[PDB]
Amino acid sequence: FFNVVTAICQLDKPHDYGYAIFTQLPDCTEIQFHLKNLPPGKHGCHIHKSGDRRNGCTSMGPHFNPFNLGDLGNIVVNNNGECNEIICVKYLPLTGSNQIIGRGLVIHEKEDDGDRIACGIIAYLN
Amino acid sequence: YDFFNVVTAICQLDKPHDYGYAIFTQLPDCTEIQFHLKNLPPGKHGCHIHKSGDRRNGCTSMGPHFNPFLGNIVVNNNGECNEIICVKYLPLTGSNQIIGRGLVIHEKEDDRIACGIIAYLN
Repeated sequence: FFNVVTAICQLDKPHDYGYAIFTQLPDCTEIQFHLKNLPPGKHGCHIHKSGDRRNGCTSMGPHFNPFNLGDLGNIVVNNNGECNEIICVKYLPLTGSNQIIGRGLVIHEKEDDGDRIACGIIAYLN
Repeated sequence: YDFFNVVTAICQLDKPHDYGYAIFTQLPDCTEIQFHLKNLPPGKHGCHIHKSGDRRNGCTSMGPHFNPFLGNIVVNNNGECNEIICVKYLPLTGSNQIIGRGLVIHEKEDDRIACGIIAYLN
């Protein structure tokens, strides 16, 4: 595969919870999590509309759902507070008119069947 | 007059400490940049877009100057910068967009004393 777009999100609010790598593959947007210091268990993982974090994770606004699918589903954090799982999401563009680069990745307290316990801006890796 | 479908970006310059933020507004003839910086050394400071949004190693991780193919800001004696500039070619969207990339404040006019990721205000 040439010539891949890669993004990084440091989940560093409200504290250092590590980071995630997004890789725009042709069938798939691959997400490699490298989270740490989190509560163990399932946590809802969502793209949020705004990259603004002036009020912490609250400023990142609502779920990003441009077409009326920023829903990545649940991640699982291990008992040591880490998450190194990998998922691949169809139709999660990094570039172009509905891109998630420049927007927000938020880890939610509750699982998808609540409050925002970790968030970061999705940015170009290079 | 009346601009619709404006794209607006925010950059919080919050490493290595809180130095405020800047707002980018892409207008049809230029990109407006409204600075709201604080706690900085008075004097002129170089201001540049850098290619990477990575800040794992601080502002160093944001890499080299970005090729979209800003000049100096003045910090006052209060340590604040509230000026507005307009940059004729500075896209926030498209393949050469600066959203997702870095804004770095340099201590020398045209070490990185402040940086942030340029994001959708949206």
